[PDB]
Amino acid sequence: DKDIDHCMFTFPCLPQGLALDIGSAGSPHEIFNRCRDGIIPLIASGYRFYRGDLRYKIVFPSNVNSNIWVQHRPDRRLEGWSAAKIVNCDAVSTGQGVYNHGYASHIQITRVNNVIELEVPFYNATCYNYLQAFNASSAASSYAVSLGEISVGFQ
Amino acid sequence: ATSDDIASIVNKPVTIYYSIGDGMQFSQWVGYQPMMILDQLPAPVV
Amino acid sequence: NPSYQQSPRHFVPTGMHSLALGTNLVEPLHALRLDAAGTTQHPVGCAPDEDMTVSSIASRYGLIRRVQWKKDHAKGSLLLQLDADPFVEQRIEGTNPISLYWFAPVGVVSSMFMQWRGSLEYRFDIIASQFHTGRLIVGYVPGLTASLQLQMDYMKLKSSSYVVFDLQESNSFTFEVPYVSYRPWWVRKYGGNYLPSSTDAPSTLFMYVQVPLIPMEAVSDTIDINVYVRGGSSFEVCVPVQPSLGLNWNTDFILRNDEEYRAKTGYAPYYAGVWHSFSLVFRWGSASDQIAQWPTISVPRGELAFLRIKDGKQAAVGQPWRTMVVWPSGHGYNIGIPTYERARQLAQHLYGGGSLTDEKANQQGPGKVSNGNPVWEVMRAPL
Amino acid sequence: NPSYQQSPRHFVPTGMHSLALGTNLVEPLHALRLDAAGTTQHPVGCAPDEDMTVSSIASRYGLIRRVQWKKDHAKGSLLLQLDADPFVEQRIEGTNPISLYWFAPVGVVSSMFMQWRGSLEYRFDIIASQFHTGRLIVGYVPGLTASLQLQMDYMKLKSSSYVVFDLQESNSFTFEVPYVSYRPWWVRKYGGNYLPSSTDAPSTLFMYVQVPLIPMEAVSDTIDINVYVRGGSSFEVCVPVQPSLGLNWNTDFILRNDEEYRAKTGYAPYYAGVWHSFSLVFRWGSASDQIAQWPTISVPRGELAFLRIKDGKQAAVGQPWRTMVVWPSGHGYNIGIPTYERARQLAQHLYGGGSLTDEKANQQGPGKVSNGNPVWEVMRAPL
Amino acid sequence: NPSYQQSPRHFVPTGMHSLALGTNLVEPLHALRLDAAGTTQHPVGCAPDEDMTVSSIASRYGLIRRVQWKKDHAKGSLLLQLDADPFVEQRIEGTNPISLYWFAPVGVVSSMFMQWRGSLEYRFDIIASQFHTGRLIVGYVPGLTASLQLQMDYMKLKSSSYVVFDLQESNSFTFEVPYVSYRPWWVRKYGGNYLPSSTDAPSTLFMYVQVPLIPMEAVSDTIDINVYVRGGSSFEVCVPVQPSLGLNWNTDFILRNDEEYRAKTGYAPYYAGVWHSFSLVFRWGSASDQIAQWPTISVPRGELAFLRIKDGKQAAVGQPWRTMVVWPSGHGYNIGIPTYERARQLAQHLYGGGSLTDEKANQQGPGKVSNGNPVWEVMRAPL
Amino acid sequence: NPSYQQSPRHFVPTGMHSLALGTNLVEPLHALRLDAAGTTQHPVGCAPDEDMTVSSIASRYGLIRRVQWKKDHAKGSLLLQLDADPFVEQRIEGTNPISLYWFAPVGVVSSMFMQWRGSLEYRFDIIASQFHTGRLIVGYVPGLTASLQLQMDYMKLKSSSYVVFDLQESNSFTFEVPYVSYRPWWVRKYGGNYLPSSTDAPSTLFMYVQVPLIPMEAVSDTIDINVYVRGGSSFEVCVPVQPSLGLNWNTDFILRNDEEYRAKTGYAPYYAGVWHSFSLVFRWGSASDQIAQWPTISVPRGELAFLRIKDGKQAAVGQPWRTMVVWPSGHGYNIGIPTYERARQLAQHLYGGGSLTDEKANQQGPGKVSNGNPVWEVMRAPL
Repeated sequence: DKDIDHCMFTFPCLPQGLALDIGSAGSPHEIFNRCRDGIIPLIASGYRFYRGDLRYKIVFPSNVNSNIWVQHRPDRRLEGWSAAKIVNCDAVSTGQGVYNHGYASHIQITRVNNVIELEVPFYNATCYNYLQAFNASSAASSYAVSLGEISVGFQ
Repeated sequence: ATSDDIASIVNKPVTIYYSIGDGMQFSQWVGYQPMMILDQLPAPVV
Repeated sequence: NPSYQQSPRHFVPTGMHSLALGTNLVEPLHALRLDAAGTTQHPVGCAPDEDMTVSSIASRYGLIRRVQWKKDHAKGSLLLQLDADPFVEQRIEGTNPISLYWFAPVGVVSSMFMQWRGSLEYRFDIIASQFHTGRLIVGYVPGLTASLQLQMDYMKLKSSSYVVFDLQESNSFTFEVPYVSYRPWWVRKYGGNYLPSSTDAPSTLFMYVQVPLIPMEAVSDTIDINVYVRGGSSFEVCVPVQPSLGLNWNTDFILRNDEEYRAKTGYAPYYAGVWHSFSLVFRWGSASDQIAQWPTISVPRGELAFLRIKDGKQAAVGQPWRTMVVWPSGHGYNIGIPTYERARQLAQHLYGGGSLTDEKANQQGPGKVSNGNPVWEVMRAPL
Repeated sequence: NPSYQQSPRHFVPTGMHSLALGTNLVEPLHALRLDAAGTTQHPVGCAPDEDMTVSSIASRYGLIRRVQWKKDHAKGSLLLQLDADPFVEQRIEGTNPISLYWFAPVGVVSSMFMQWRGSLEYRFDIIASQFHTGRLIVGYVPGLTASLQLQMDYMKLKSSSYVVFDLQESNSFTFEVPYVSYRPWWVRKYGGNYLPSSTDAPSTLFMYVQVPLIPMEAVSDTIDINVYVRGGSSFEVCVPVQPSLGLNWNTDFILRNDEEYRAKTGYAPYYAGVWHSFSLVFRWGSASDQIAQWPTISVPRGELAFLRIKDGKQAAVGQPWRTMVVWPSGHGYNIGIPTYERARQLAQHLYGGGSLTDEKANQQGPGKVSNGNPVWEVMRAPL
Repeated sequence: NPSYQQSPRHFVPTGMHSLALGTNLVEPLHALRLDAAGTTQHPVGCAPDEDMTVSSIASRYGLIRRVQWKKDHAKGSLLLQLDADPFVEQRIEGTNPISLYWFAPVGVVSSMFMQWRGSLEYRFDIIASQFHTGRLIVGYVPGLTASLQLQMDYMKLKSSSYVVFDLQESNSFTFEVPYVSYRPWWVRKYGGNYLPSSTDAPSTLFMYVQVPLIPMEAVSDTIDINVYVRGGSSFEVCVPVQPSLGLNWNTDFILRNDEEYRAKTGYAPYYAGVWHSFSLVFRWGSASDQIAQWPTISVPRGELAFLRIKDGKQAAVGQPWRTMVVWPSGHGYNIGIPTYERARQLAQHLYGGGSLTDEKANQQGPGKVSNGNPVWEVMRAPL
Repeated sequence: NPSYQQSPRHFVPTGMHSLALGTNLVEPLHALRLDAAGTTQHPVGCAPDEDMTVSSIASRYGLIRRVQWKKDHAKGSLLLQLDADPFVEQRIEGTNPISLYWFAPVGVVSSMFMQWRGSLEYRFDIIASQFHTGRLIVGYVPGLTASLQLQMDYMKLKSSSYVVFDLQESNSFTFEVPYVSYRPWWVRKYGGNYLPSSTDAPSTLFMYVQVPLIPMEAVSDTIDINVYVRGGSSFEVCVPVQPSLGLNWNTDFILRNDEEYRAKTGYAPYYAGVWHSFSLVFRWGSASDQIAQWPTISVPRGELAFLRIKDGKQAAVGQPWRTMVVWPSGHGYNIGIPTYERARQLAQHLYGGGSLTDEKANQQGPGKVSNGNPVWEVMRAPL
């Protein structure tokens, strides 16, 4: 049972592409099954470091009307390429699972236009971040893969 | 759409248009073929 | 953050840009290109040789008539009486049910326009040696209706504008047909498939035999005359309307006579399926309240009608469903009930004064839809 | 009326301006003022004395530690080993279930930011007369993890950066803690209520006793040392994230353990009311299909559970409805049936294999809603 | 308040900016930054050393072939016949069900583009001492189809463009493969997973043995030849389409054969639950009319089929529901009825000509959803 | 047609322009004029003589007090103690249930504003001949609360600001009341109909009798003193809020006590009509599910209540429907059942534990709606 604060889903925001979800063995996501990996991690496969921003343009369903908030959370470390993916959030145990205050947010009204378009800035304390797949050897290296961790939630 | 919203899509019309967009340059003159006159087409007799 | 507190704009939305406008108008789009300033380019060998232009398409002779001019034609025999419009006609003697037609380029480029004006130019190539001698009027009567189209001769032609040509050595000439009308433009001859707004030509072009052909005994008695049409130097067309012509690329035409029976528009393809408010019934979709609706059959008083499809291969396949009883369900539309004789007895019950709820699913199976909207034959029987 | 026939703009709608952006951006609004150019003004005595600014808030000493320095401390005794981050801690010894905490202004202004860097400044006020003589190291080890936090002494401290202070007459000094890390910034210590992303300090500040205190027989054997923290001249913070701190203005905290039972979110307040598809049932609204939904109770196989509220004053009042039987209505959700023992027998019927429609309104009355979403106690009994 | 009475603008809405356009186009957004003029910056050690650019990625040799050149090769033996496209191939001899492949950087950067043109550059490193003497043709036949790929020798190669290399002391050379085609560009070899639009190379690169290897008795009889590929100085690619390559970061691939059975897309996860129009039935949601729909099983005439899941751990758990009977509910879709043999008898009733409403909830419990969309096995039995 | 491929704007819609803003703001509209530049014009005799302006409305004396000053007043008798705010009061001794009031123009123009400041000006016209001699203090105490309003005399008045006037020949003077407060502005006395935010005056104006009146034996012993109020040269008001005053143009006021009964808001006018889910019932509209809803009557346990309207002329007319039984229909709201004693027996059935569906249209007719929302009287009887 979701409250108004509860984030509907999250994803770490990185140009390397997510940990590629083909899908379940019965029902595969046919684009990531058949059209493997696309262009941007095919070019970012050929480099090691990156320093820059990302844009997102999340497209929402049109049957819904509810107002949608979007958080950018640069605090979040990425613990390995496992769970470097979109996480449908379960019941709330920490401050990960809710709307938070100080982080940069935006609210798309679904009734006006069901697409929010973003510009996720380079808020890392690094020179540049890692760009291949990531196994998290160092404990502070995980602060240097994704730009942050965007969470989208319905009200 | 998923397969639950796919039922409102079924047998709805989608019409496409076209124009030629300012760069179109038809090159080699070839004469016309046999035409058919439209108002000689038969009327739907009641 | 300065706060902007002035009053904002107050518009009108519209859903779409103009379809009609095409010249002086920067049309915004969503380009599927990668560059926002990119435009397709024409290098030195990809260059456009032909400017697409009505005065360059209409300024091309197209062969339109072949005239048989023999020795035994008298001094007044008609060779052609074609009309003085760009829609001069040459019909193909083919076996198709709709006849194709040859047009000059002035006719095809003038068929997309409502109005035209200006001089035409007919080139007559009198195919002869220098030993054929002849002479022929090519005249022009301004304003002949179809009742005055007959009662012509060359002597009535000489009262109007005419041109007498001497076939001795040079054997080709261009008669530039004048534009004489009461109207600055002139409405197109054919139009779309619409029998009014079909206006005949301003005037008629004739070609008689002024002096008959005198061939030598070594050359032939007969001569072909080719007649070519060109939009002249003053020819011009204006208002773009529906073209009166179609291509021969697909000459198939579907006559929509009302004697045959089918489902309504938008309710096909359909398959046999169950429905909770009604046993099988033909459904066009998987959601509820998506029954295929059917037109009312004009059954006279005291009779009945069941159905049998003309082609069982196009039918919905559960057995392929070839018989059906169309009857109102009570929800304002006619359902089509698939049957196994049983259609005849059900038509005896329904048209005889019964109902659907009177006492008088396992056959669904794969649920193959029909091949589009198949044509159903109405079998009729007395009550 | 000139007709404007050029093509119009082609935008994107969005519902809302930016919440994130706050500097270089004219933000349009709907002012509830009467003048469109009006802005709040600050006269000569309403003037802002304090520029709100991180480098003016962090440049203020806040007392953070009180150190007891006695005569009997040896020549190596530790006085403090606090961390070299702005989140230096002083806990209040209070009786509240959540402990409050004192922070320096550099800690509170640095708790709203993800990262920080730069030198800190600790002011040590060694409260002594001019007749106390002492000497103490205030050193700084760059990069101590928590396992290397032990096994320290002042001799390992002297290998790193350190400062030896002579307490003779002047009895205050500022040790400006260096910023040595591998990282240009440094991630905040605590974070939001989120146990990962909790990074310990870059380095540790120590304070030992180099030469022990030598007090005269007329002055006291003990000395308090106050330790103040300030963001230095090079201290700076960057990325604004959720603050790791909350105010003490409302220290109430609600533990959401799942053992207690209540209605679902959005279906409270609720009152006893009739419903046509179901006798009373708890409704959250006056329109139809507005039944209060209830969570499924984790009843093991072979037992049953009825309900009894912990506080009858918060219950819906028709008698105040303190007992209830939660059971699926068939419409995909669990209804809560108010009962008069009868809840036990109804749970014997439903969990024993019965139904609602088996044979086994006047009590509605005023229809008082419950006090919000009251907590329901699950009473459990064997079948 | 002046009243603005002029006519306002007259636009078109669109929901979204362009996804395709990426160069000459100021793209408005909602930045999650705090400054509206802020842009990420690159200090002196965070500087971009590599300009990302096709002519800098394609201008890098990648090893593509290892050639075994022995002493006993004759004066015409083929060493390689690889194609003259950037998609030169080296396959890994691995045990994966889908084979991975090594490409040169010109091949990967050319696999994201539809077309390419320009010279390639092959670097041959003939790994030899100064005491190996050899000589080899590296030729180039413009326009060989696959039927003319055989019937080659070095003598047919010498009629086209070829290069004869003398291995005496310098033991490396770059043959710059010409671009000879009838087409200014050249369509990519592989394409997306789409078997047409798969165009073979413009031409073929060969490498024979002109003069056989003459090694000394102290050096080895065999020599490895490394073959490197680079996009030349004139190499260039244009139209960005779907890449023909995927990464090895997730080599799992799911074959979607239709023999196994599952729920429809969007109706999973599902749990056993009650429904008012139907006893338990699998529901994908808590609201009414949210029954999980199921595909129609292709049961032949005279037989029947019940269900049993392949993995009971992925099933919905009330007991874990491993058996089910799929049958039309009458609302236009197939429901899945959970059963306790009972599935076999219910399939005997339904496929034998019965109904759901013929005479022939307490097991719901926790209502655990299935693990996604679990695969159901169709057990088939005669009627 | 150039294609416009640049990215378009990215706005926010709002439904309406500002209601609050009124000065520096071009407000776009849809003029019902015929000219888009047309503005109403003021010719030479239609000219605006009065600039509408607070400093021109407040700068007008309005009579506010009539003071009876007799011969037998002592040397300390109070003549007025009115407050030093613009809301000086003169009540009309009328027979209306709400009392009307006279205000000065400074009071009415100051009643639309939250705050005021500045000096007031009281003009005292001591209507006397030149043979009346008197002398009177008009003083001003800054800051008197209501508990210190008593215990005044003229001797405490002389310690504050005061003015002693000599009535000998000139018989009018203006005391300009100072503005002394702790606050730069001063919150309005009355406010809207809201009992807090009702702040008494900054200070009080007094007028005693310094030297008693000495009239001659030919002139009268009594003198009227008119007291006029004007906003001074420094008077000014700022924040526009709800006016604390209403006009006398419609002095009717409707007390909304909850003891009487009526339909809910939005469900009137209503007429007797049939409804399919329920016999007649009061409907507010012609479509289905448009039953007039009714509030729940607070019937105590063990009693009952039927209804009878106070005015049968305002009732719905089928006979005019004057009796009704309000009871829940099961759809979440209370219906009103028209009855013919029968209402008493139906209330005995429903409140006694029955139902609507227990066994225990032709009267519809014209279907006249009720006169708005008529007041229903609740008749109560024991069960």
